Amino acid sequence: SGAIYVGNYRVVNRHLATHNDWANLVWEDSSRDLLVSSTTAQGCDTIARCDCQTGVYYCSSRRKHYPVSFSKPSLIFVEASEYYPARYQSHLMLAVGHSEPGDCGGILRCQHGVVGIVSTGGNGLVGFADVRDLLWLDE
Ligand SMILES: NC(=O)[C@H]1CCCN(C(=O)Cc2cccnc2N)C1
Ligand SMILES: [Zn+2]
Repeated sequence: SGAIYVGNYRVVNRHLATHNDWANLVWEDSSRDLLVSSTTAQGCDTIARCDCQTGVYYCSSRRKHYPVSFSKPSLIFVEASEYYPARYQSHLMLAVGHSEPGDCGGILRCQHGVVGIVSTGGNGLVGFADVRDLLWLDE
């Protein structure tokens, strides 16, 4: 679990969005596993606007943060799950690191701010849904 709170927006994994997220929907994209909902309270997370390929993510299944080198956002095949059929997930970045299904939503950050959230994993890999191209989150 986990979310990004920026301005009047909450960014979550689309497969973990709640009834309240869907009732306050702003934008969603199944191909990216992202959903953004509106909030009444002001969020103060900062979104990175950069091309960093190193950062630190929070891993809930270890209660720890890990440093990672990750690939640029790209179209990556993701095997079928209870939430989606087998498909290409877009804007996904992979890195070597520990992840379990419940780790989805953990934030990846670089020195500029939030980069994205955990969305995929298994086999000593961890995948992050990029949010740096969503310029409207702060303007
Ligand atoms: N974005 C998606 O389609 C995901 C939806 C939930 C299931 N998916 C995983 O990759 C889970 C996973 C397995 C093993 C280790 N870590 C994990 N995060 C795919
Ligand atoms: Zn950066």
